[PDB]
Amino acid sequence: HHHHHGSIMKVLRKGDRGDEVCQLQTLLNLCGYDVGKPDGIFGNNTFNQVVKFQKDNCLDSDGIVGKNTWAELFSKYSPPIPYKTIPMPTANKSRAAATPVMNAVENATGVRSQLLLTFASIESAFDYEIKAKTSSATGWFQFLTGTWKTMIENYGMKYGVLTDPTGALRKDPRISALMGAELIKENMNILRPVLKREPTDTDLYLAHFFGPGAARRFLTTGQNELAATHFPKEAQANPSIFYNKDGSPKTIQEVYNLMDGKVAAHRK
Ligand code: NI
Repeated sequence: HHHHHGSIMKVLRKGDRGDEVCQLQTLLNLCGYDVGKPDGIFGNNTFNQVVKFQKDNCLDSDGIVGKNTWAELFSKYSPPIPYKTIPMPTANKSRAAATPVMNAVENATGVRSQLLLTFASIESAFDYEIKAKTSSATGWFQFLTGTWKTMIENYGMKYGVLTDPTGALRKDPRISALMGAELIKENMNILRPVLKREPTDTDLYLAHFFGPGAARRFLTTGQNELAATHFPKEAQANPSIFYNKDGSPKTIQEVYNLMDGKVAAHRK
């Protein structure tokens, strides 16, 4: 039930802090129990609302947030933007069918649909069911089971999805696009601080490809420098792009230009 999911949630107490306390406060506000802007720190405002919420619902009202209190929240909260408000595309593997969807997602998350379109194209050529033969990567944005799970717990409620144990919703274009835009948001947010420029699609693809941390260093690590040197895990993971046909390491600029070209093939 919702009890099993609340069962694996972290048991929270006044004094804790982190993504969990953040998910908690969101749910409390989304339940009608105002705690304020979620900050990730379980203080007094949060404690008093938890207690009341527990009393209003006949739960052990001691301020401790366990299985039962979590399940109740997952049960009462009202999703600000249910993913069903995003329309399904009329067809699969179609860029034109995906357009209206990405427009709705842009209105919902703020991320430009041209960008969402480019990514869904490079990742799955618009097949929202495609499942990589070399990994978990599934759907339009080819989400791995790990990253998907993380994305659900941290943004899911916002769209009416608390858990996807199977990771099966990665095949649904609506939720994948929403989650995809949230991922892009985190990344463009990490990159812009260190960049006298608005992150480009290529910049964001690098973050999508090598991780936000990896890309951050890369996007600012000497043009004519040997990439494989600074990015060993990345270089060993994609030798085809980090090394020339003869085995020698390419320069940073060469890796970038190579990537920017892969992206270019999927724009407009
Ligand atoms: Ni409990």
